[PDB]
Amino acid sequence: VKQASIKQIQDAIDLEKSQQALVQKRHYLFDVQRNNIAMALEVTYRERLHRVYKEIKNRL
Amino acid sequence: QKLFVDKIREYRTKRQTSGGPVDAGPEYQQDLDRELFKLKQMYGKADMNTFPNFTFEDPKFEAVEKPQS
Repeated sequence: VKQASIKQIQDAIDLEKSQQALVQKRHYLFDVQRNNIAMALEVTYRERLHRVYKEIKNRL
Repeated sequence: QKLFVDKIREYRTKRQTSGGPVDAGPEYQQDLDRELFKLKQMYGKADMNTFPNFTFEDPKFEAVEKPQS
């Protein structure tokens, strides 16, 4: 009986310590949001230059 | 040589015209107008110097707005 109690306490300690690690790397989600929005916004900016140049060429 | 000089003389006679062909042609203008209309329709209507400039907003803006955010 005593040995079983020892095992239970060790398992609880290890579970808490393991759960601590995953908390640290939580920053990745925000970086994904930032990069996605920035790239999406710049993509449409370039197309305007392309559009204006093509429109100018056709008239000549 | 004789035919060549005769044709040169007639080409110079054509050049003596003030402008356009000697025979303007009742249907030459009509054919030119039809061809021009066909070209305009195929290539699309275009003004002399019109340069429109209209910019749209950001399309389909994706966000992190959600109940679990």
